[PDB]
This record gives sequence, C-alpha cells and structure tokens, in this order.
Amino acid sequence: ASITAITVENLEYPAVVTSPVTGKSYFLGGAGERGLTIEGNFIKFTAIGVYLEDIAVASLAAKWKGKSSEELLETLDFYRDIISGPFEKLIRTSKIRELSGPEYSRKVMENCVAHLKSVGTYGDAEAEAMQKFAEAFKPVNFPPGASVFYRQSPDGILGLSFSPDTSIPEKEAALIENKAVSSAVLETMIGEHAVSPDLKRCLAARLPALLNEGAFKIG
Repeated sequence: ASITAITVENLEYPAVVTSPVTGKSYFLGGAGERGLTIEGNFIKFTAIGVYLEDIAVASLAAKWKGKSSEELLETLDFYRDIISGPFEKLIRTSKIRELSGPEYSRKVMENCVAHLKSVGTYGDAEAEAMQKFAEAFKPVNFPPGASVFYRQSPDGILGLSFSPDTSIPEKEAALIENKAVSSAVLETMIGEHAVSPDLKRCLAARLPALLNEGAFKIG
C-alpha cells in the first residue's frame, strides 16, 4: 500500500482524497509542473495531479498486474485503460502564478478541440459542450494556490469545480454532459499525443505496486 503525497512548488498533493461531491475516494496517480517554454527561461504556472477512484486498481489489475514500470510506460493501451476505464478520474490543477479563467482555459481548450478533431468526434454537440466549458471559466480568477478540479465520470460527464485553495468544493460549477469531451481533458495529459510525459512516468512508477495488491482500500 505504498502511495505517497507529492509536492509541486509548495503545492501539496495528498496521497488520498475523498470527494464531498461523490463521496468516492481516490488515490494520487501522479503529479508534475506545467508552464511555457517561452523567453528562454522555463516559468512554472500550474501544478497538475491526477487521481484515480480506488476501484481503478481492481479494474486495471486483470490486464496489467505483474508488468514492470518500464513496460507500462511504453504501452499506449495501458493509458487508454486509465483514460477510459470504468471509474472516476479527478484532475487538480493548482496555480503557481496568477491567471484569469480565460487565460488558463485557453490552451486547455485548444488541446481538447484538437484531440476531438483528430479522432473525428467534434460535431455540434461537442462544440456546444466546449462552449459551456469556456463559459464556466470566464467569471473566475485564479490567484496562486487556487485550484480547478476536473471530475471525469465514466457515465460521460465532466464536472468542473473551482477552489481558492487545494480542497475540493462541495458543489460543482458546471456539468458538461458529453462523452467525447468528458475524457478529452485527461487525454491531453497522459494520452498518446500528450506533450509532457512526466505524468505518464508517475503513473507507470506508482501503479505496479498497487496492482500487485489486487485492489485499493483507503484506511
């Protein structure tokens, strides 16, 4: 049962969390830094952490038990099972430098629209969903330490939550009810065409120990 907390620029990601929204419990799959490769110096803007619902271990165990971290990292099918598995995923982006909602959401929505176009599932319903996605961010500003939570439900729903700190809000700001879009965000982070592989590495490193257990139980 060796899953640990991760800290990204003084922003702490606890090893386990329990949603006040769903009542489900999640474990930390990985965490890293994001920013811009601009002005010659790398400037950290956000931290990202990916949480998997506790039942994910039992679900992933069948196919991936006994595999090594090196092998998992090189296997696309592993991350597809994570992206599209029958369990909730919870992503937490924490700000290191202040960003408005539209400022932060710009690049995130670009990647999603790009992905949805790549795989040929960007129709009217998905464009509207991405519109509802944008609107959720417009009235919000993110000082340092403030967080956005993406709750990806396997039922094809994406819940957005904003917090002034790292704790999960009781209510969600919006519900994007679209299957293609619901998984789009996580795809841009650990999918095949994900630019930074730091989260892919983190997941590959942490899961094999859990998968040998056969299941994950908080407490």
